Amino acid sequence: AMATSTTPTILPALAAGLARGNIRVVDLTQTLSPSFPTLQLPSQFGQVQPFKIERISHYDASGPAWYWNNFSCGEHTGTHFDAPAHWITGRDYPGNSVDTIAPENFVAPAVVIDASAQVRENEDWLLTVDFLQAWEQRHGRIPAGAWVLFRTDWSLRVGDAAAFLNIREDGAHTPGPTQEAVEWLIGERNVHGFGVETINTDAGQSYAWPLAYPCHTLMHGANRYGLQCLKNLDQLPPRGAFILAAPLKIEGGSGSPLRVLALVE
Amino acid sequence: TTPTILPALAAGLARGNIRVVDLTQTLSPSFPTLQLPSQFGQVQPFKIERISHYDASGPAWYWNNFSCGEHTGTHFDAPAHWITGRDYPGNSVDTIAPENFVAPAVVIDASAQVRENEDWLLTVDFLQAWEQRHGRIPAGAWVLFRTDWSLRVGDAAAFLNIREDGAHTPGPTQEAVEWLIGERNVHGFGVETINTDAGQSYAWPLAYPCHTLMHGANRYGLQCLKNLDQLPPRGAFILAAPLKIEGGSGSPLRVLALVE
Ligand SMILES: [Mn+2]
Ligand SMILES: [Mn+2]
Repeated sequence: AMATSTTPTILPALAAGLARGNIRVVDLTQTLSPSFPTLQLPSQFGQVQPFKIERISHYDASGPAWYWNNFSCGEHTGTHFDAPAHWITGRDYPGNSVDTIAPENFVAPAVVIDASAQVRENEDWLLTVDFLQAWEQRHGRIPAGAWVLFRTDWSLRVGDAAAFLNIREDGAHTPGPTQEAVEWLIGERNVHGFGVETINTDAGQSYAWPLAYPCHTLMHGANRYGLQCLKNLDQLPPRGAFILAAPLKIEGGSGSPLRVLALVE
Repeated sequence: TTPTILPALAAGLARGNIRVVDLTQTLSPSFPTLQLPSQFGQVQPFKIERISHYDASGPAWYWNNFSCGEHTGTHFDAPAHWITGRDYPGNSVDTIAPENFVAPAVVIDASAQVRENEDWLLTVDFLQAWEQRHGRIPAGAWVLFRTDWSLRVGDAAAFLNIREDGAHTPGPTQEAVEWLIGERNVHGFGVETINTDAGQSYAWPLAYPCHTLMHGANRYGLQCLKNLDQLPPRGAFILAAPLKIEGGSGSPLRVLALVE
């Protein structure tokens, strides 16, 4: 529902659409809580803090008319955003941290790739170029400047931290893209970024590939972005959704937790 | 079926017809921290520590840990934050209907007045005069109070502006708050200061009318905004989604504004 000029303004129409219910708002964010799975690296590396929250007052002696908390966590805690500075191949880009990235990049279209049935039968399942090209045969070309949201239904494991991280003696076993798929998405489709439901955009076992963690290496290496621990991807269409993903303005931040929202029309 | 608005929005952003404005202050240890009388619980200042920096602690990556409060820097005030809004359903940042995280805004410029009086008060007459000039304030819209107070951010003492008789920062009167809520049905109130209420309103017989009445009416607040000088009087669209902190009374957030 828009105006009657050849090239009108969109924001009035947008506001009215959201109010009417023509455009819905979907929450793709997990809840920040002390029970949320915390990533653990081998002991030789520095570790991220888990989410901790402590009450300051609760309408009581400490604060008779108000209630509020202090909290602590890591940049890469829960539903969060990966800036290019996070990886060594993206260290030297000008606007590569969450406080310097051009604000325009915090809003973008998205496509959703559903592989939940495949991951249900293989926790190490790999997203391939062949699979992506078959997707386009059904839903059309992946548009340049769009998020690629990898739906795996992995978010349903959030109640079980052991199941969510899914770690064995040889590391984490989680699904992810092949190097060729990452190269194709960047070079042939010029995507905005890569979004997952897991605690890693890369496949867990890709630490041992010739080029370790290809998604982190190549996406950040090409000044692109990442999203992690997304949920409710099953409520999104294959294409047409619009993502609101603005990270905290942390000085020199390599990433931050954020409230990821999807607009659906 | 066939969408019409969202493709136009994406296209407009890509072509440059629609601009994105960052209304957010940078989170850093040097940013002014809210301070209360010593008998009350205090909010933690923003601190940050490196985990690794492409070194032995993490050969190919860089990342930090950090700690702060829900009410640090540019942040979002939820109705559960105040005792009058504690009983509303969906009153915390994890339970508020997500539809409330996007809303239009009006921008009321009082920079000229505040520059001559640090304790300047937003009154009903000023708002009604504003409407005669820029139209009626629409229901469900943010009321963004421009004071250019954000320019004081480099000086913590000047930003908080506390003297022996409390803080001296601009804000609305009780009548103004009641009017905006009861007669216009606004979405919430947003300011460039660390307080949506006037600093001296702590001593008013009805202390902190904005916090008390706005949250008491299941409405919201934004603190420590900036770049309000780049927004039109009306027509701006605000993106303000708070962190999904479990039972959170608020959170820091990235506040954006779409302008065309
Ligand atoms: Mn991350
Ligand atoms: Mn606050």
